[PDB]
Amino acid sequence: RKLANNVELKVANMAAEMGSLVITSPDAIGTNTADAWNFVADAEEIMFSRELNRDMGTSYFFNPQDYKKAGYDLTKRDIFGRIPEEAYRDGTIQRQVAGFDDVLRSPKLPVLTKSTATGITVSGAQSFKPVAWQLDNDGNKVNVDNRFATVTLSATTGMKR
Amino acid sequence: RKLANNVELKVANMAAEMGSLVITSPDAIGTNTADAWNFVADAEEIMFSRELNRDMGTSYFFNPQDYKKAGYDLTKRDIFGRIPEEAYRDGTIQRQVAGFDDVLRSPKLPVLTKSTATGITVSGAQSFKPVAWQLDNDGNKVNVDNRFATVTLSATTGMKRGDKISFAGVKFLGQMAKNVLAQDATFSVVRVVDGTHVEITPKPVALDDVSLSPEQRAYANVNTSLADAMAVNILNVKDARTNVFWADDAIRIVSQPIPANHELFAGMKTTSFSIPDVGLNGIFATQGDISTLSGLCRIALWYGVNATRPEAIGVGLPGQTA
Amino acid sequence: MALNEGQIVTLAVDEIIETISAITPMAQKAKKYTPPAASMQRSSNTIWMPVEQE
Amino acid sequence: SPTQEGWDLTDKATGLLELNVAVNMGEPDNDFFQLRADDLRDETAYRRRIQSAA
Repeated sequence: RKLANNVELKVANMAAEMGSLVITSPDAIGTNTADAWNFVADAEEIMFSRELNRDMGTSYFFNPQDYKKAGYDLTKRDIFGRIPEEAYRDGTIQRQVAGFDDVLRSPKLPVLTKSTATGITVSGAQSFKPVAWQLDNDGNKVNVDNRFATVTLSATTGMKR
Repeated sequence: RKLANNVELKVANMAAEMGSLVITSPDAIGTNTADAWNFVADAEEIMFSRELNRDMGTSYFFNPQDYKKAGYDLTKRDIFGRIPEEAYRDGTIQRQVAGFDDVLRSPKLPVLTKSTATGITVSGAQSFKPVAWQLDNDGNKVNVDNRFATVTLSATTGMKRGDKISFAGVKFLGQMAKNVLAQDATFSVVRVVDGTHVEITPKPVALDDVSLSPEQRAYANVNTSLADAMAVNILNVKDARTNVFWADDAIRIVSQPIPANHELFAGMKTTSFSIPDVGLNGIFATQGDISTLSGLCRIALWYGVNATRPEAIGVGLPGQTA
Repeated sequence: MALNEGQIVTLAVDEIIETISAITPMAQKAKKYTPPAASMQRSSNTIWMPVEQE
Repeated sequence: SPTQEGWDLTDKATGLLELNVAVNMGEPDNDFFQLRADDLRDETAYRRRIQSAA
């Protein structure tokens, strides 16, 4: 049970660290009527506009605190349908909620600390070619990873992985 | 009826005293539109993140005051629907609320009085090692109870049994994955042994300290060890009647028969005596005295109450505003 | 005064306390596959993979 | 009934107590009127006040 669980910890960090798409809400979740839905539906919308391939199916993970505010947001509403009352008798938010094939509560999602970096400007003009490889040193051809790219800034201070 | 009515107070006190999951709230329950649900669903949130085992089922117990407000919260909503209308006809607030699988009124929950303690700090850095047994003089192996731990403090004055304290800077850990949690670790004072030393029912077993062997550090439920100057924060401030919730296997009632039916007692007539509802069994005995012509009658019931998992026991404290 | 006899310390092995219940939501979602082992050794334990063309 | 805990209870034997409540009765309420002999020619006004009393 311990070795199986340490595996879970690494997918929690690895996804939170390399995640590109960023949805930032100025206010604490659950402080407004639909904001718990708008916070999820923003995600299903952006990767639709961005033309991603979801054909394998999508997923969303709340942390235990925001999963509580997803139900707390849905319980305020005066009339009880089957969705509002299901939230009440159990804390369950429905399994889909605006387009994701499933929605879960994962306890081990890490916190992302703020960064103190300010006043950063890029250095000169910079362009990145979609190369499959490049020459180096002796001239032998070396693979290039599509994902990563190197940007030169004015200073790196307070920035972190 | 009275003997069966003492069992209930002993399970209600033993739970409210040793509950180590403390949910404080700044403002009175039911002062906001859903806050009756958000206070119950808050116990689900700490119960889930603390990694505890609920497999046998959980329960939540309202005191009669805060049960009315949970029902009064739910009546402000438009009276259409099954849940609002039912609350209206009978105070009842559904059996299951926010995951618990039970909810009840328990009129006998004790009041947790104000703690007059102030300015209390720890003295000296204190490690706590998990051990199964320890040596004793004459070199005998003696078992050790995993729960309780003794702490030296600056001065113990206004703090008593069942006071809920949280040290400044300590945090919970998810027990299996050892990740840090947002809640400060809470500890309930089981007993006071001196004007200095205090016994708190969880053992902190810090994660960071190096004196722990890898076997012991595996049991660490707290992120950092008690430092020297750390200030002890008293959680209970205003007086309010507690709310208690546990996983069903945390509390246990143990009992033994009284063998007064034996031949050795030839002077008194004794019979099995069954108490009305709880399900314990006692005995009934009477004997006369020729000198005074005054007979004696006695009803004996022998049992005991044990909280096995003080960390699974928890206590709500609504309306705790300084 | 009372009966004075041999003491016992008894421990019931079976009962347990069963303190911890794990949950592991994100390990079922991630894909799992075993790259070929013989080629994975002389590699740095790195394998490149193609991306759909445009 | 009180309770107490222990093995040796000797000399602590309790007594008995049981309490009382007494229900009491009040003053009678009345309706009291008179009529002259000339007013009895027709009882229409007399038989009404008996109902107005009830």
